[PDB]
Amino acid sequence: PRAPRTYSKTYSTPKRPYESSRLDAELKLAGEFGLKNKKEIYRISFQLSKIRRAARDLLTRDEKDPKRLFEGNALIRRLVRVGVLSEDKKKLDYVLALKVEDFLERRLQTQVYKLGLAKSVHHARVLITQRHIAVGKQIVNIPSFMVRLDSEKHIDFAPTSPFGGARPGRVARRNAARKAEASGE
Amino acid sequence: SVGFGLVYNSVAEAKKFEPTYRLVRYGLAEKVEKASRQQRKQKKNRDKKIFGTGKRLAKKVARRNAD
Amino acid sequence: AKVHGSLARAGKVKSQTPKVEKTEKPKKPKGRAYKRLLYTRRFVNVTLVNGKRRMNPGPS
Amino acid sequence: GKGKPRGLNSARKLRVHRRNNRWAENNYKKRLLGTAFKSSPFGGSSHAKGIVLEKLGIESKQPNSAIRKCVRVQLIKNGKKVTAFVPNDGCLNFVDENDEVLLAGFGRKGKAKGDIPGVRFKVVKVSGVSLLALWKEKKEKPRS
RNA sequence: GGAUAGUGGCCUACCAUGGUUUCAACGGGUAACGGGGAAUAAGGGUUCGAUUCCGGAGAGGGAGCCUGAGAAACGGCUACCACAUCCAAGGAAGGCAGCAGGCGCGCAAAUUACCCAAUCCUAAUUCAGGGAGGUAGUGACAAUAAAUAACGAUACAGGGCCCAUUCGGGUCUUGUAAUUGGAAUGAGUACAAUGUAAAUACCUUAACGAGGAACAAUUGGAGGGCAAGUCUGGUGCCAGCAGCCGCGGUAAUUCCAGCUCCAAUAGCGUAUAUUAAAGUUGUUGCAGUUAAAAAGCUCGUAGUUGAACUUUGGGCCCGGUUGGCCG
RNA sequence: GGACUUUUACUUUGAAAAAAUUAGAGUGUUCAAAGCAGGCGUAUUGCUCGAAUAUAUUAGCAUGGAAUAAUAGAAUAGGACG
RNA sequence: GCCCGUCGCUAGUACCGAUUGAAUGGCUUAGUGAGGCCUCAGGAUCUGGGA
Ligand SMILES: [Mg+2]
Ligand SMILES: [Mg+2]
Ligand SMILES: [Mg+2]
Ligand SMILES: [Mg+2]
Ligand SMILES: [Mg+2]
Ligand SMILES: [Mg+2]
Ligand SMILES: [Mg+2]
Ligand SMILES: [Mg+2]
Ligand SMILES: [Mg+2]
Ligand SMILES: [Mg+2]
Ligand SMILES: [Mg+2]
Ligand SMILES: [Mg+2]
Ligand SMILES: [Mg+2]
Ligand SMILES: [Mg+2]
Ligand SMILES: [Mg+2]
Ligand SMILES: [Mg+2]
Ligand SMILES: [Mg+2]
Ligand SMILES: [Mg+2]
Ligand SMILES: [Mg+2]
Ligand SMILES: [Mg+2]
Ligand SMILES: [Mg+2]
Ligand SMILES: [Mg+2]
Ligand SMILES: [Mg+2]
Ligand SMILES: [Mg+2]
Ligand SMILES: [Mg+2]
Ligand SMILES: [Mg+2]
Ligand SMILES: [Mg+2]
Ligand SMILES: [Mg+2]
Ligand SMILES: [Mg+2]
Ligand SMILES: [Mg+2]
Ligand SMILES: [Mg+2]
Ligand SMILES: [Mg+2]
Ligand SMILES: [Mg+2]
Ligand SMILES: [Mg+2]
Ligand SMILES: [Mg+2]
Ligand SMILES: [Mg+2]
Ligand SMILES: [Mg+2]
Ligand SMILES: [Mg+2]
Repeated sequence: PRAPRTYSKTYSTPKRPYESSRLDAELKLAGEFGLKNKKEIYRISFQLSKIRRAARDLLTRDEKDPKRLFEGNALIRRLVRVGVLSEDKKKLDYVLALKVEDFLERRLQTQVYKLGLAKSVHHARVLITQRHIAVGKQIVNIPSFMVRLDSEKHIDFAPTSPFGGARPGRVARRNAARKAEASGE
Repeated sequence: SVGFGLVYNSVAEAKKFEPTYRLVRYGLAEKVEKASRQQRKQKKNRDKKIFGTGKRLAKKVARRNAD
Repeated sequence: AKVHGSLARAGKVKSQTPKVEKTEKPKKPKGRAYKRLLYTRRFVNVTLVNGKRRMNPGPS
Repeated sequence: GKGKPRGLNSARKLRVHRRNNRWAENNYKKRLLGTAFKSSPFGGSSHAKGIVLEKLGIESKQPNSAIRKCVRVQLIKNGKKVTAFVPNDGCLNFVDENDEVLLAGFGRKGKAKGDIPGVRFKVVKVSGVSLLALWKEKKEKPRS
């Protein structure tokens, strides 16, 4: 006797299992944004998919219909918010266009690399999952953080770890305990 | 770290209005620990088998030890 | 048709292929790093284009 | 317009005809006749566990020549006797009679496999332990 | 009239001959509790719903009833039927479809643990009780996030590019490398505080904690469908594979392995069921000369269906909501 | 308040309408599945936005419409108005 | 070349079938009929017609 704790799934598999061309095109995405799963691509293309459905569905009602204006604006502004949608094409026939890489371009993974600070999509991963870098003073260790435009300015290493100062940390602090122990006393 | 706090108008009104495990955590209340929650139930259940006081049923069994 | 055929030979060819043990090799990176290895194998530096392109050739 | 009444009130007829003709559908008919539950060696269920009566040597169908190694199993919930195939080289050495195997379908919806005539099932586990394991050597057959 | 809390064939007397049905009554089946809902995504549909909420029904099977505002109550009683325990053989006692736990059944499902701290319920009641309920254990049911690595130097090799009368390497890096280089981090271990009813975990965080011998990713597949070899060894229509087509009888692209290679990846195969594909159930939307399919023929009830025609045209006023050109 | 009214189908808007589910708004649970939170300062004595919306059909209700399709009317005048 | 049926082998499935065959479950005639409830009586005892 409780409230059903609700869930739902966040990805979708391709209809055809072995399409050599979709396969190449898929890996290349991972190679480019440092993913580990086709799922990480499956995930997004699914997000993308429904967004389009929302957008299609809205586009069949008449221009300046109440739901359309409310739900339309809401969709667009949220997309802009994370910097997927262009300021100009801010009217949802380009949310209808859109595509996967427009989404990929906003993962913390990708931002933490884009303005240097990593110099490799993979080094970008490792840094993020290893508690370095943050948004505010709030540390973020999830590569798919979807950097929300007005947070892009505040992506630095965190006040902890090295890099953002305040200790080298044990593996160096080990070697520094091997210099004044061997050579000194 | 975000948490919650209260502050009472006196210790008398704290000691009456607070949870009784909280007055424990601090020191202004003894944990008076008891028989296991299920040991206790069995106390109540064993007691149900007896009508009245009890000790009067000791002496009638103090005759049993003859026959 | 026939159902009470010989059984003597059950297990024949597995039990008579000479053993050869696996060879010890560099461990392959797991996760992301493998997808990376594939990307650079498949698409970055490429390899050959004899006629078109191959993936598990031996002696060609 | 051929056939189907196009009237606006002809719903009933149009419904009924469908009910009628669903019966010409193999699966629908099976579903409602409860063919699963009624005939069919398994309950209608996915697997069934039974006991080994005799090890058989079924000669394959042409154009293949072979001896196919099977087991007569007497299902436990049923007494129904069934002949099941024993996948992969050897493996028939893992069974023995009176042993307790666990049978499953052949993924052909009823209907026997390839060149094995009559066998509609395969062994999956003996003595509670899985053929596959025993084959690879990830596991050893129990005491008795 | 009686009975009921009360209407009523509810029951009884008297009287009558009615009630339902191809617009499917009545009977049979249901591996049937109904609903909110669930799964599948062009749409129309198809299939499912024991099961977190609502309703109903039950407490081994039937019936009976006491108490009471409320039960035809079962953690109430009475009887019979079926089970079944204790005994000094005279008798007495029992009802887990509550919580756990055992047997059985089977393809199939967890602890004989803690607490009333929360949620709330009950009583004479702030206090007691609450296997309601919360806490933990067992737990790859499902669902979410996503570690197994990251970066320089060097050894040639390039591909660049300026020059090329010709050595070439030198800058900008593409990277294959059997010596190298210091960095980073939690998996874990663990002072401590936090957490909690008390604990465990999580979040924090001192001390520890990564170089291949790990802290070492799997699960299927590599003839076609279908992404990946015509490598090497083995067998020789045997052993086996093969959803389907097909492979195997001595150079096996298919079996048994080695190497290498693919696909998905903390998950991947398999069996069964269902859904999409299926316009192969066809209202949308099927097919019937010869592929499956027009009753030998006409009549004909139900059923579906069913020609055209009856206030149209013109005139006047009122005030709205978008949009233009100005603001 | 009296006195009377041919029957229907269709369609429009609307009431009455559980929650979770679903669709969907707002909110950076570090992300996310979720959750219904939360956000601001004088962070020494409080300030404040929320907790929408939609779907919810077959039947019953309530209202607008009068095309399409039915029904009924006056022929032995037992017609209609006074 | 194709190809039809009897006849013969192995294996599997369903049918028919003496046994007025068997088993389970649901109703149900007739007979017997527990028990509580209602009711006519009863009156161990125990009071002021009642218990
Ligand atoms: Mg107690
Ligand atoms: Mg008491
Ligand atoms: Mg037929
Ligand atoms: Mg046999
Ligand atoms: Mg049984
Ligand atoms: Mg009457
Ligand atoms: Mg009659
Ligand atoms: Mg019918
Ligand atoms: Mg049932
Ligand atoms: Mg239900
Ligand atoms: Mg149902
Ligand atoms: Mg059931
Ligand atoms: Mg009941
Ligand atoms: Mg029972
Ligand atoms: Mg009976
Ligand atoms: Mg009862
Ligand atoms: Mg009970
Ligand atoms: Mg009860
Ligand atoms: Mg005795
Ligand atoms: Mg129980
Ligand atoms: Mg299970
Ligand atoms: Mg209490
Ligand atoms: Mg008191
Ligand atoms: Mg409990
Ligand atoms: Mg590992
Ligand atoms: Mg290591
Ligand atoms: Mg291929
Ligand atoms: Mg060879
Ligand atoms: Mg070979
Ligand atoms: Mg091979
Ligand atoms: Mg899959
Ligand atoms: Mg239609
Ligand atoms: Mg067809
Ligand atoms: Mg024909
Ligand atoms: Mg004809
Ligand atoms: Mg007409
Ligand atoms: Mg409506
Ligand atoms: Mg709502």
